[PDB]
Amino acid sequence: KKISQYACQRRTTLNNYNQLFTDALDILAENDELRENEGSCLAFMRASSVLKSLPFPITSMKDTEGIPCLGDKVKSIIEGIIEDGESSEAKAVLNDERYKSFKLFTSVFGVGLKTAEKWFRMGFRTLSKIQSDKSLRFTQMQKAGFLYYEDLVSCVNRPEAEAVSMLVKEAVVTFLPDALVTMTGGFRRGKMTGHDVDFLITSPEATEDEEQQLLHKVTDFWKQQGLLLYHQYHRSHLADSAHNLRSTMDVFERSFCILKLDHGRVHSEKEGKGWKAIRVDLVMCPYDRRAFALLGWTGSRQFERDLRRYATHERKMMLDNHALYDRTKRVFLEAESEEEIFAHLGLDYIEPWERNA
Ligand SMILES: Nc1ccn([C@H]2CC[C@@H](COP(=O)(O)OP(=O)(O)OP(=O)(O)O)O2)c(=O)n1
Ligand SMILES: [Mg+2]
Ligand code: NA
Repeated sequence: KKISQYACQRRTTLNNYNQLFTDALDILAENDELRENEGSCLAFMRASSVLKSLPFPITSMKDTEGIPCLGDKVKSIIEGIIEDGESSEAKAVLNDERYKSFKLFTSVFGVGLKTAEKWFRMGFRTLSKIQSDKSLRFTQMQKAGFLYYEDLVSCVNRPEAEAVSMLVKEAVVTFLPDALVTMTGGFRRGKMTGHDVDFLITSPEATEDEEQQLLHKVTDFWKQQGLLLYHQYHRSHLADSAHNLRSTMDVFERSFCILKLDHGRVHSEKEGKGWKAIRVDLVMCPYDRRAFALLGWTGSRQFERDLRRYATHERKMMLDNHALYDRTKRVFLEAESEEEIFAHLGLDYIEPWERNA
């Protein structure tokens, strides 16, 4: 059984035997991202992903034999960890002022690479200096980011994700009683924590106007209930989906929210102000596209990249979050399940908890 270069042909659980190596590769990948060296970034992400799939810890360079996605640079990183138990390259990145600033500034919701670079070239290094600066101007998203900073850096746990799921279902069924609400993202893959809580909403009987209006009704409901702290709508691009017939362009309508989650709704083993701000991502898809949407929104991000790369390079197929197109047969392939999509691709089925690539 030769290890495939594709994450969609590997089983990746959360039982990682190479966390010393992958933690260092992840820092090195993030450094190339924040510095826009996309090629080097992709090589580090692919190397980290394949080590996450190994059923044993690397203890010598002989263990790397036959493993794909491990270049010369990655190999010297791995060598460095075998000898010392630490990466000199990743340590230098953690000590780098541009990396430290970019990591700290982008940890504010609403702050991307352009705003982070701008603050860094103005000589800013702390969030205290940014927030007290008289001349800086913040976007509405950045203001929410600063207001709810501590709650948002603190990640979401599974008990909080289930409390959000309850509010999502409760909101949705008010307008569409037959709607199916599925928790997607990291939590569907078995993650204990997440940066947000992802959801896919679909209805067997909703009309084009009903499905196109549901997300707007759900946020108005939360605004009326005093639970909406921030929101941003994302219009559907299903009529422009052919952009994916050549990362992916998002095709479904989405509502991104920041929700006020009272402690009393959370059923955990566990104060101050009895509520926490949570990032909630709500995706609405037409019923016949639900299998493609579920596969696309479950992730991981690397698993998605490899599913698409595999479809193109190995099967002359074009996969995106709403469909699968066969370039040879000149037809879209239908699927009512993720299992049917994997079968169409000629891939052994991978469970959501095995998609942690
Ligand atoms: N605009 C987007 C955002 C996300 N996704 C996919 C990629 C994986 C999945 C969930 O995205 P994230 O919430 O960012 O990731 P996650 O795997 O849930 O990890 P995290 O804990 O950071 O939320 O949806 C997508 O197709 N289009
Ligand atoms: Mg997520
Ligand atoms: Na950010």
